[PDB]
Amino acid sequence: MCDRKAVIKNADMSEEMQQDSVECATQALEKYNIEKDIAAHIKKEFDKKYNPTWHCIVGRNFGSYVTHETKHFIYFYLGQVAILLFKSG
Amino acid sequence: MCDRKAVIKNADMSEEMQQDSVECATQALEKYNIEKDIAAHIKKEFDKKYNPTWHCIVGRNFGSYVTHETKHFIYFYLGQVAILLFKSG
Amino acid sequence: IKLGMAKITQVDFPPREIVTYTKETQTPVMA
Amino acid sequence: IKLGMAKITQVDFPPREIVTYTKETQTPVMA
Amino acid sequence: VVDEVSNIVKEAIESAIGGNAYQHSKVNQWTTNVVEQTLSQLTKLGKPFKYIVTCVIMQKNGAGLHTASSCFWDSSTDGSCTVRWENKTMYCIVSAFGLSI
Amino acid sequence: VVDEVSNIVKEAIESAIGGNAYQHSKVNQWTTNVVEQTLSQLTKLGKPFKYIVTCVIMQKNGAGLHTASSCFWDSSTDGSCTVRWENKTMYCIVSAFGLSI
Amino acid sequence: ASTSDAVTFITYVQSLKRKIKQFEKQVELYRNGQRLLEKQRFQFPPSWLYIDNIEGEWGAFNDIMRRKDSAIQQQVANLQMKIVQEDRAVESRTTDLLTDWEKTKPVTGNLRPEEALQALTIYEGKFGRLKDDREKCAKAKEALELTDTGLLSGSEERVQVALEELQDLKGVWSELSKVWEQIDQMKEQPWVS
Repeated sequence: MCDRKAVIKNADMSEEMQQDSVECATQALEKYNIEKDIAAHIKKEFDKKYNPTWHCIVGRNFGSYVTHETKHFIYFYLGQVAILLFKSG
Repeated sequence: MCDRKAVIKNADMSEEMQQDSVECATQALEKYNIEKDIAAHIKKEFDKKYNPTWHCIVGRNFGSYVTHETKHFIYFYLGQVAILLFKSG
Repeated sequence: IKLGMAKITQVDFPPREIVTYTKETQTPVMA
Repeated sequence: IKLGMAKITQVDFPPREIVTYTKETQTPVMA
Repeated sequence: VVDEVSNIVKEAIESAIGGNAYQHSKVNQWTTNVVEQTLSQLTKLGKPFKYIVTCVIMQKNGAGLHTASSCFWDSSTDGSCTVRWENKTMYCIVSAFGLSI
Repeated sequence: VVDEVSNIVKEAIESAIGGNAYQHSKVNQWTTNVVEQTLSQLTKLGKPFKYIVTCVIMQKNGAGLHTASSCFWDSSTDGSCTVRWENKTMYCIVSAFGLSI
Repeated sequence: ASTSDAVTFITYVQSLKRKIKQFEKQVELYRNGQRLLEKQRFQFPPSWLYIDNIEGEWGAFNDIMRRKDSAIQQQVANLQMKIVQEDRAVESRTTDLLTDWEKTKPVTGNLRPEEALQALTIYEGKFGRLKDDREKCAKAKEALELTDTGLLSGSEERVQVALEELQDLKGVWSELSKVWEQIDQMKEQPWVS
């Protein structure tokens, strides 16, 4: 599996949203090594924690300018893959 | 120059929105030598055109799960980057 | 004061509905 | 019936707090 | 009886709209039921005043709203009572303008 | 007159806000100004009724506000009028009451 | 918005999910077939997606169906509750209206056949509408988790009695129209002729 060490160097969100994203990433990485499923779980946690609508994008070599509401872009990096949970809603 | 076209893999959106997104993403990628700067330029063009603000996905690894509202949602590959740009609200 | 035949006129603004017509697909990483 | 100026009820709803910023972001790259 | 009017308005709002799952065909029905209950509370009170109650039922969506009622009478024989109620994703605000004949 | 009152309310809304949007620090101010304009229009009418005007400025952000006013007033001599004004983003839902005394 | 509309939409969502189980099985099998084609390099032509492209289109359809089913399940509770309440109220009102029409249909003298037929049709329509509303409330409660007495209860018996009285009133309207045709002919024939 993957020991999801949430290296949130720049988590442009509140502590509760960052903790929710970290817990979702940890559970998803424990369950499976699927990047899309991990991003989906982070998106579900963000939708639970910061209301509709929320989404999370995870990639290895990806570029996406996080454009959402403030305290709604949960960015915890499981190593280097930053699961940017920018809640666009 | 990479062709950020779209294949008929999943297409339920507005054609004008899809064309604007593809052109903005490819033009920003060509203009900015940094992937982060290209994503920033794409976000700036999208927020200037279809109001501010929303974040899209253009990168090597892409995948998530959300209630994608129609007319601004698709899931394809725009050349060397997966085309998954869905606007929820 | 015996009130006459009077009623209430309700004209509410339309709310916002959620259309979860998600276009789920296979989005693979580069390989 | 005498009518005159008075003070009316001042009830209002404060707006929401939100900031929209298209800040450049990219995940860290490891070989 | 401003306090009694506010209590009856809050009770009617809880009985009609409250905070339950509203519907498109049920939000207007709940507002109408709240207005009818406010009229019943005004009529059964027996106070000699032609009260005007503006039942306000809205859904919480982050938009501003300010329902302020201005009358033209004397403060000795007329008055208004304010009751505030909130829901999980809706609202039910009642303001009655009791005006003497 | 009901038609004259509605036309005066619409004209006052056009002269005060019309189709422009509102602000967080000015929505209640616009509502108060519209209510005062409606009261002035009712006072200049000369109809022997204690004018009661309520003006609510609502934003167009999905907040579905049910605007109504139930009053214990006679149908053939008095009345309460409620309507929602159309704008770009300021759906003004103002209810006015007129009771002869 | 209507209770019957919500019940019909919930039933449509259930049938759509029943078909979409096999549809998503076919879509997943087609995604696997396109993946095997890609294993042989046989991707679909670029105008479309691959066979995985067809799988992605099927997945988009499945996600849309899931969202529609979520909306239907959300509206089903309100639909079933409104259906059952309207059914009980309509059953009582239809029983009362059918009894009243069968007792005191439009039995006036001149052109009375049309009035009696209208009264009988109104009573029968009230009884049938009450029975149908009770049936729709029972169906909406079954398919949406609502509480409605959609069985042959006292409201159903009153609706049946109202329907029988309305059928009697309609037959009276028909016989009265048949008599009134000849009566009007005898009245409107020329006095000299």
